Amino acid sequence: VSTLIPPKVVSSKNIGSAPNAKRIANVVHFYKSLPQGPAPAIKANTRLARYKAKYFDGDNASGKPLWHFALGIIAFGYSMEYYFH
Amino acid sequence: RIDSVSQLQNVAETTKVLFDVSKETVELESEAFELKQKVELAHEAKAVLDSW
Repeated sequence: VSTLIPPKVVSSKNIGSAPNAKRIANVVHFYKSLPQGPAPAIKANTRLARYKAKYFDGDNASGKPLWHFALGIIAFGYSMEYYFH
Repeated sequence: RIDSVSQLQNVAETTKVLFDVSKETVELESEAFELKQKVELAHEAKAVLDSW
């Protein structure tokens, strides 16, 4: 008998629907992320950070410092051999 | 979600014309209702004068 009006009721609609939560989630997820690996600070030196940079990053990751640390125990007690026996 | 956004882009601009022109085409025919009164009285007159 009259004009019905659901073309323009998106005003208080855009809270209730389910991907609104994902939309408001990832507009918050996307702003403070650094763009392209920026602010990396790829070099730092504290007399042993170079040891981590050469040995303990994701790139090198080989067991050799263990080997070095193995030799460290080989370096340790054998000298104590020369202190004891 | 970009698609469901983009469907409703120019729609309110068109339904503020839909509304007006549709209700005008609804309610400019009570003219034809008061025309129908003039129709049916003349039809009754034609019926009784045919009986004459």
